Amino acid sequence: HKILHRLLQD
Amino acid sequence: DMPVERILEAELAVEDPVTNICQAADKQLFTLVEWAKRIPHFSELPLDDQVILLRAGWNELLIASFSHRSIAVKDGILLATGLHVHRNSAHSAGVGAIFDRVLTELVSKMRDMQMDKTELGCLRAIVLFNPDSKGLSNPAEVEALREKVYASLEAYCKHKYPEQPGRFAKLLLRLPALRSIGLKCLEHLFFFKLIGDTPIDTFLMEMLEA
Ligand SMILES: CCCC1=C(CCC(C)C)/C(=C/C(C)=C\C=C\C(C)=C\C(=O)O)CCC1
Repeated sequence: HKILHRLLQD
Repeated sequence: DMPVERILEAELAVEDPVTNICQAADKQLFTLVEWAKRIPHFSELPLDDQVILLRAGWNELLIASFSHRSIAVKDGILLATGLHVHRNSAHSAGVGAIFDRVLTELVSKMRDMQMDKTELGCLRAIVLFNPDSKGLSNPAEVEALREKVYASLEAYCKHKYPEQPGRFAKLLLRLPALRSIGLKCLEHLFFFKLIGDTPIDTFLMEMLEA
C-alpha cells in the first residue's frame, strides 16, 4: 500500500 | 480528551457519471488522509493500524462526506470536483438503485434531522475508530477512542439540542445504512475494475488491492 503509507508518514 | 471542537475543525479544514464519481473518489482519498490526521489521537496510533483503519473505512467515510454535502440539493449528489450527478443521470447510466439508496437512506434523512457538521464529523470519527478492523495491533485502544468519540457526541447533542432526547441514537442508527451502502458501492467498484472499461486512478485502485 505505497500511496497510503507515504501520505501517512509525511 | 476528545473535544468536538477539534473534530469540527477537521471537517472544516478539508472544506458516464460513474467515471466522474470515480475521479472524485480518488481525489477525496488524498483529502481523507489529511482529515484523519486532524482527528485527535489518530496520528498517535501505530502506522500499520492507521493504514488498517483507513483501508477498512474509506468508502463509508467518503459516502458520509458527500451525502452530507448534498443536503442543499434535491434528487442529486454534489461531488467534491464541483460536479453534480442528477438522479436521472445515475439511472440512465445503470446505477439508479444504489444512487436512490444513497438519496433515500442517507441524504434525505440527514436533511430531515438537520444533522450539523459537528455531528457528521463525530459519526465519521466513530467509523474511523472501527475496533472490528481485522489485524489491529491493539483493538482495545481503538475501541476506547471510539467510546470517547461517542461520549463527546452525546454530550454535544444534549447540550445543543436538549429538546431532542433521541437525537444521539438517531445519529447512531444511520450507521447500519452507511455500512450496507458502503459494501454495495464497493461491490460496484470491483465490478467496474474487473470489467475494466472504467478508468480507476491509482489511489482508488490501491484501495481495491488485496
Ligand atoms: C456509481 C457506482 C457506485 C460507486 C460509488 C457510489 C457513488 C454514488 C453517489 C452512490 C462509489 C462511492 C464511493 C465509495 C466513494 C465516493 C466518493 C466521492 C464521490 C467523494 C466526493 O465527491 O466528495 C465509488 C464509485 C462507484
